Amino acid sequence: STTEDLAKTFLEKFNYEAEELSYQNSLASWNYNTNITDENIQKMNIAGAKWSAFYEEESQHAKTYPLEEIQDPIIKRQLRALQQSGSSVLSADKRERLNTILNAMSTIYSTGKACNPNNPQECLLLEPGLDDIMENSKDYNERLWAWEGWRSEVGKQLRPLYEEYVALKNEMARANNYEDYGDYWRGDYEEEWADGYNYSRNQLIEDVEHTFTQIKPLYEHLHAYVRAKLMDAYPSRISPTGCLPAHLLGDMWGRFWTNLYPLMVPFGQKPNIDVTDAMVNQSWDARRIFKEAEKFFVSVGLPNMTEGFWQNSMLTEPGDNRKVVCHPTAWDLGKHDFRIKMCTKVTMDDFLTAHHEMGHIQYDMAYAAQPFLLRNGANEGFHEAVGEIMSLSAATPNHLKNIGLLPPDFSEDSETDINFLLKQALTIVGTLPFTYMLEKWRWMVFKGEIPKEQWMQKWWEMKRDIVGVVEPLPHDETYCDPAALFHVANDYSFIRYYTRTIYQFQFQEALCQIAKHEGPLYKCDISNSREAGQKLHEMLSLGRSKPWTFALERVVGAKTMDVRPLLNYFEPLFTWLKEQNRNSFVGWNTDWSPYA
Amino acid sequence: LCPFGEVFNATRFASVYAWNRKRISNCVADYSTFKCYGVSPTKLNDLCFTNVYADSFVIRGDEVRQIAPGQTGKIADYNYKLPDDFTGCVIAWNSNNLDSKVGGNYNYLFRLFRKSNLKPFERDISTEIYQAGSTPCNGVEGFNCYFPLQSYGFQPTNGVGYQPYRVVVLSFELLHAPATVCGPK
Ligand SMILES: *[C@@H]1O[C@H](CO)[C@@H](O[C@@H]2O[C@H](CO)[C@@H](O)[C@H](O)[C@H]2NC(C)=O)[C@H](O)[C@H]1NC(C)=O
Ligand SMILES: *[C@@H]1O[C@H](CO[C@@H]2O[C@@H](C)[C@@H](O)[C@@H](O)[C@@H]2O)[C@@H](O)[C@H](O)[C@H]1NC(C)=O
Ligand SMILES: *[C@@H]1O[C@H](CO)[C@@H](O)[C@H](O)[C@H]1NC(C)=O
Ligand SMILES: *[C@@H]1O[C@H](CO)[C@@H](O)[C@H](O)[C@H]1NC(C)=O
Repeated sequence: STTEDLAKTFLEKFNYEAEELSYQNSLASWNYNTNITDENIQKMNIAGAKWSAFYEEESQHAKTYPLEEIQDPIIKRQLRALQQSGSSVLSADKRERLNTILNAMSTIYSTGKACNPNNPQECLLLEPGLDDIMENSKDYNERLWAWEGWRSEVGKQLRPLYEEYVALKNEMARANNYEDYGDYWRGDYEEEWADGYNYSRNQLIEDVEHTFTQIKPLYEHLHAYVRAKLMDAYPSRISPTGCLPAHLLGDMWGRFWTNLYPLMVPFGQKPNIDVTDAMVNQSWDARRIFKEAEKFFVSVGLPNMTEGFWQNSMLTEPGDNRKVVCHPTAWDLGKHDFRIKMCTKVTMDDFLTAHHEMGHIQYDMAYAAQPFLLRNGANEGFHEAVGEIMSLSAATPNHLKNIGLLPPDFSEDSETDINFLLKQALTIVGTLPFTYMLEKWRWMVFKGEIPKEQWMQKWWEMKRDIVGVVEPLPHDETYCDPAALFHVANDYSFIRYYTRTIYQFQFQEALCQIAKHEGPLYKCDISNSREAGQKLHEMLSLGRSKPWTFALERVVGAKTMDVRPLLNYFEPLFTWLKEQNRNSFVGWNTDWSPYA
Repeated sequence: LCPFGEVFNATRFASVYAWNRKRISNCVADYSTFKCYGVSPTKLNDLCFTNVYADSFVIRGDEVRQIAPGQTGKIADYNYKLPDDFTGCVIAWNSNNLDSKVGGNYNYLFRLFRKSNLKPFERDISTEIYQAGSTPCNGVEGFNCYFPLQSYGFQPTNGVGYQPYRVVVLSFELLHAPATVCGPK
């Protein structure tokens, strides 16, 4: 006569049931993006119809009668996720506008096109016309006309979802049976609970100054380091001593900052290495790379893979009318079905991606013993963020040292390190600064008390403060560019900074500390190490049984977030960068046109 | 001098519910996984074989470890348990390509709930709706009142750990039943 076992079976039967639906949807999705036919263009709405019916009916079952007198917070949270749901209660006549501004973005983007100024009818899509100029040629007007064509015939058809949003939508979310929805779009981490510690999230955002006092005056030195070393980029139009240009920012929506750095060339001749030709010259072969990149992490006390994976992963490109996305995806087919598809082509991108894929397909079975409700690691942000650091570890001659022909003491000669392979410092953090007001835009327009003098005016003051962007023809506060973000209808995360951003902060306070080097990952041992196996392969499995803070702590030693991984690893060029220039003129100098 | 191994090369394996028990006599034989307790399967000739109590079932690949006396598990609790007088072993092999069809096979069952303890080798055929609320359910699905059985869904695409296996269990009661080994004088 207890409610616990009364409600438990309701959870268990559906936890056993959902596997067949998940499996069927997985094969349907794979068949579609592998075999694209008119029979396959519509898989999701019909395959997940039964899943949606199950979810909605069980949500109405669990919602109306709650579980007040339960005494296990882990179980309460575990059933809470499918206990609470919605978005199908409101009246159609008024909810249709909301779902329209949410969804109709994809349709206009699918029917959109950007073309040359002198191409009336016969012309191609947006990307190929403008993405190759910086790396191939030097043509000004094609890049200059980009924002004008955007604002005139490509960005004008984002208005039908625009004019109503910024005018009225701020308040009309009052019937959403929650506090708000911005908390879930960029805030689904604020959760408070019990059992020893109460945990918060605002410490991961408010420490900007605290964690980057060491990186904040970096534009103020780069403004002169451009003339110091990067002169070869573009003369005859760009201000030598004036402001950094903003009518030639580099791209259309401000994603990354990697399209302007690699323009310092002091020498031209070098016996470099390359995946195109130098692959097999020095005692190397392309067939057994999959076996040896296995050996390096399987000889540490792990057994090898069966031929099932070998015959399930065919090594030929699609090529023909049958085509797949050549970008490989770690298929989470489930039920011990792990499969990857790729194309036959040797590149360092291919090697790094393959390394990440085998890391995924190898760590995945650590939690394979858990039932359905725990099918993921500690955090999906890491499973797709560690690809970069594993690629970094791979791109180092430990392979040549391990095969034993070129000795490890054959370090690159002095005049060879300066040319091409020493720019990796700010490539990650060059996109961070302009996202704060975008993250807080809903967080301070939810109130509805805001006046119209401040819509997003803070942009210009932030540029004047840290960056020095002098605005050309305005995509101003009236033109809500954040409201027109491209991935709005693709339901990708924008929850922390962009995606898998702030959870990467405190984990590596002791990674190489345990991997036993006093300093950085350089010379830090990962191969043939007995300690590495017991440092990773046993603890890379958490599940929902324990909060994520325990998994974080068992690695780091502290609950709070710090920035110690931002250590003197980056010193060898910081000692070239941040001692001298604290006197020159940076940014705005009152010698150019501000409004243009 | 007699046919012995009918069950090793079997055609189809029944459900996990209906056990199959045969009595035979005066037969003996010798040898993916194999493991027993009484004696080596190759040198077993040194002991008296008396009683034959044969059975077989179908069990998902990884949970073969749960078939042993005095263990814990839902499958053991609801289907089969073994006593403290253990004398026998469990034999199994993988037959995924022989037992799995591409479309999928969905004709198997198990149990989830019970009301009391069970003595080994016991059956309950009743499949009445399960009541736990104070108001008696008169045949209303849901509200803790449901139907117990549930399918399995095997395919040849399934993983190695969860690929189907064929399970063989032999029990020989050490009673005074006749032997199956002799010679001249
Ligand atoms: C995983 O890697 C290889 C795969 O066979 C194993 O090492 C080889 O094993 C074969 C067969 O036993 C031997 O003939 C080779 O001499 C072995 N090569 C060595 C030891 O360098 C290895 O044992 C496998 N790991 C496990 C746990 O089975
Ligand atoms: C979590 O935060 C609690 C804040 O006060 C509590 O708020 C609600 C939940 C009521 O239960 C109220 O009586 C409580 O005082 C802290 O008290 C609590 O210690 C925090 N959790 C932990 C594990 O310390
Ligand atoms: C795609 O479908 C066609 C016809 O249905 C089939 O012949 C082909 O094998 C399929 N593709 C793959 C990769 O199986
Ligand atoms: C039949 O049983 C024998 C006994 O060892 C075995 O070798 C054989 O593989 C089985 N199957 C067939 C088709 O003979």
